[PDB]
Amino acid sequence: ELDQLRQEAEQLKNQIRDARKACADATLSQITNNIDPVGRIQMRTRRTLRGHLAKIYAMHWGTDSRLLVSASQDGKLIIWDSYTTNKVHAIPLRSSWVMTCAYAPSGNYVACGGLDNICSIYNLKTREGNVRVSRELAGHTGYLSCCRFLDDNQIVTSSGDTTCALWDIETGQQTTTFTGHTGDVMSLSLAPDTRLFVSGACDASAKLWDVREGMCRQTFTGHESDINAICFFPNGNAFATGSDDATCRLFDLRADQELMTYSHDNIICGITSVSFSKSGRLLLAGYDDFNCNVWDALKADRAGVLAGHDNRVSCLGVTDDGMAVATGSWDSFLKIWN
Amino acid sequence: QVQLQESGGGLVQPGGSLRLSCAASGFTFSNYKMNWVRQAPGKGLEWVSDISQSGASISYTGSVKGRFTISRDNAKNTLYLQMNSLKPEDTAVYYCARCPAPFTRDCFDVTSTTYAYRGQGTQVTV
Amino acid sequence: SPEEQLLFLYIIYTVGYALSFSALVIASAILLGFRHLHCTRNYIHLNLFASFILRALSVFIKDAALKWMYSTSYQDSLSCRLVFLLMQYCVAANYYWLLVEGVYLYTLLAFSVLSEQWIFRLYVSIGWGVPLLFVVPWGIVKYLYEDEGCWTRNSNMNYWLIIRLPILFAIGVNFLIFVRVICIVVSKLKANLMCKTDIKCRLAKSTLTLIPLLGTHEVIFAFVMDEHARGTLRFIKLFTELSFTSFQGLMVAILYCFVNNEVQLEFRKSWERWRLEH
Amino acid sequence: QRNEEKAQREANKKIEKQLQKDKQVYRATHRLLLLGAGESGKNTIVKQMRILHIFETKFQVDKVNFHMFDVGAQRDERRKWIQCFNDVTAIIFVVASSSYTNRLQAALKLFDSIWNNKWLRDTSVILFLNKQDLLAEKVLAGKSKIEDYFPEFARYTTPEDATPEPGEDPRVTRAKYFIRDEFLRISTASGDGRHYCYPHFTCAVDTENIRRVFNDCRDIIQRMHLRQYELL
Amino acid sequence: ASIAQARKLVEQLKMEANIDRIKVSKAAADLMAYCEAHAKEDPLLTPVPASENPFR
Repeated sequence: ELDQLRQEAEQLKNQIRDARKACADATLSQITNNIDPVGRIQMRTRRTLRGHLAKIYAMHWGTDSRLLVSASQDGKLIIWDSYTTNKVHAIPLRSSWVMTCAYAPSGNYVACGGLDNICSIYNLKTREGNVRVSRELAGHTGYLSCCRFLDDNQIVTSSGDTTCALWDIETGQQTTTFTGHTGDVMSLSLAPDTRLFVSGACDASAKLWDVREGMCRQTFTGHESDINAICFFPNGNAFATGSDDATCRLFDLRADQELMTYSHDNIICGITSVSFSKSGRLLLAGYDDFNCNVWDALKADRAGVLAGHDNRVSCLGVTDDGMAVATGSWDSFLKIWN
Repeated sequence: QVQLQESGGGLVQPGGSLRLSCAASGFTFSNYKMNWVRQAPGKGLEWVSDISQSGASISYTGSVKGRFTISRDNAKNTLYLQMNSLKPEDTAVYYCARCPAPFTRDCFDVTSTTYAYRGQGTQVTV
Repeated sequence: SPEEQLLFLYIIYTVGYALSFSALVIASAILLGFRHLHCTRNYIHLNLFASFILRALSVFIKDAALKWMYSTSYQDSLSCRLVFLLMQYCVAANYYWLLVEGVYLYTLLAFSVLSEQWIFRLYVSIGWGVPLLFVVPWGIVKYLYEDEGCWTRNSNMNYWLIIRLPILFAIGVNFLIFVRVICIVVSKLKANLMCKTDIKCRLAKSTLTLIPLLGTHEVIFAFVMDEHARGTLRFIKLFTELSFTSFQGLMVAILYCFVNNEVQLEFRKSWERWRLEH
Repeated sequence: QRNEEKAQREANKKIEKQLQKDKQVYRATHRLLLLGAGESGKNTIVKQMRILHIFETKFQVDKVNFHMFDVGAQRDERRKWIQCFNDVTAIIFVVASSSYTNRLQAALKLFDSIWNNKWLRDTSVILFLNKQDLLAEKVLAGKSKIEDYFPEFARYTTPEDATPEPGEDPRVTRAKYFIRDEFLRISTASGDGRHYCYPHFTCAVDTENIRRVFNDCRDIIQRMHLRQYELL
Repeated sequence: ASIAQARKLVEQLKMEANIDRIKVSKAAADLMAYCEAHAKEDPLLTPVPASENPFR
């Protein structure tokens, strides 16, 4: 009976593909062809933050657009003041291998996970002024690749066991499990309305999950290799994914099909980080060729280039007000651009 | 949608020959590395052979060296495995696999248990 | 005839120091102007470059200014004595900075791990402070137990050994470090992938690269080996000594700033960035 | 208007002093990535160097501190977290040499994949041909033939530079150096002048694996320092 | 065995198949409208004057 179910699955996939093809009556090549290009987005580094001994692998911007958290493989979580390059905090980690960090929307807490499969949450606003670990969420059987604070007392973590999880901080036990990915889930992005979230995995597939009810609401394919980054469009009705195939793709949730492709012939390095601008017109992507690119999301062209990193760019972020863009690479240096 | 479909298996007497075809869709064929793996009774995924992008560099496992031939046709987006002088221990499910990164020499996790870019495989029994 | 030989030596001497000064200034600017080549090794290299520049400037002063003020008094004006003391200090600083280069290389190749800040401060103190410890006593003993005479003639050898013995000690330690490093390189090459006769060509290239950095030529052909003075061999020995001393700075700058793969790679990266922005 | 930014600069200076103290220790120790598979004996080596001095094992030899990371409780798709070990000073790859079954081909393939990874092209590999006593027993028994899985072994001879332990059968040393040369062919196929392989013949009763690792790391650091000087 | 996994996969595919999809032109128009709406408030599209630039 397994074979008949396989034919049922393949014919259902064929029907879905046919419906997607029918739903596409045009393409963005001629829809936005009458839009003036943004020209050249020339950006220069304003601040350079130093102090990490080993490579910086992830970062997250604050809600106030002032404070930063950066995680380095030496075992350090450093909170910087972007305006004055002042190190506000420096937290040592129990495990040197950290692969993600998140900053709470209220700014009270900071999270980090890694090869230890444990998400450690530290309370910054403590009574005695010394930062100590407040929670250790455990339960993933694979490396924790990305965490994003839904709010206080709730967090979403994607792991290397091909699963995502929504936890409860004070109880310490995960409340919801999102399964369906056949590969390593690499990135997360919370929707602006805080009701859905997209996760791209190491199977050339991304999935939109409903956090409240807890199952794969939608799925999207099109990439050629492992997806390494994902982020929601500011409108909340689209997202962008970068992969190891040296291409970026923009998907729309309502269209449920591939929408835009940002690629170049002379780019053969995978994308490690993806982020949007405040208006959503500029899609910023970090690459393995040691420099970041800035595409016009509506035109699919290189509107800007950020160079100055001596190693692969690993993390990339844009402020809530859009005023500055921070890039962290493997040369232990984090840069601010505006 | 990455897709790899295998065909050409079946039952052959010992000392026979077979041809296994592997059709790829959803991605460019010439920008990465192909390979053939197999899974036999006595559960375990073992690497059989591999072929690079252009097809100049080909490598074989010790057991089938001098017995199998591998080829790739990027024009037809396909991979071929020619099996000569079959032996009783060659009965297995053959998977047409490929490691993900394009333009790379390393090739990870092809023989993994739950690989994503591996085909469904075809039965070869003798 | 002596006069044309002396003229040729003087012109090659001045040309050597001019080229050395220019190359060392360019190398110092390159090392300090990229913000990426700021390892402690590069810091010691920059200090050695500054010492070479200071020595070249001191020799230029001692020749040109003294000749101009004597031809167109000064022997007892209290100024030329200070100029000569600064020249002696510059020479000692150059020798001891070559010593610091050798000691740092030996520490890297032999000692496991040392604290960066304290050991770097120790190297700076050795390079710049230790020369004073035997330059100042030389000046005070020259003042107390010798006439003024612009402090040029070395009447008694006893009052001159205290400025030459530390130099000889530094040269000897540099020679020992050179021997140890060459032995280490030979051990590393005679165990690699068997390579080939390159084991020779590679060893010769490594030795030629290490010769100017450690200042080994003094042991090689100055006062120990068969190279000596004769009726006509004295001229050749003086010529080769003067030429090599003049061109040591240029060779060091070329070998460790313009040939180093890191500097060329950084230049290529900067050129590519300039192409990208323009 | 120095009212509070003085306080944040004081906090910055304290943080910088703490970071300098931490850096004085971070690069004074060598981090090692231990890699292997099932029935390879890497756990026995771990307990060996732990009793006598992800999972972390800290040991110390000749006043030098080594941190060894043994990946555990992870899936079998190592194509992603292995990039976390691009700055490791050495990868200790342990392989059971008596598992030819024919598990040696898989070990060779993983060794090739590690050697050819673009993020590990600078990290040297210390090779541990573990379980030499089992290989000796298997060779002396004669039930299993190496040429069955590696036909070229039928046309292989002992290398001239071989230094067998006295009292060893020519057959067992032939097989041992054949496995070593099988690994060394992949080692020398690519990656020239930037990373090297250090094969060793270890076993469960072996007791100088720690000194072997120390010597190999010493050689790696010396080679790196010589390369920085454009001298080797 | 694999029967349960295949049943879950086909159930998920069937549930994701029947959704109210909209034409790609509508999504393109919505993205264009959102991009044009916030063009003035995006300092990246229009470089903010250095007087009110905190990173000057």
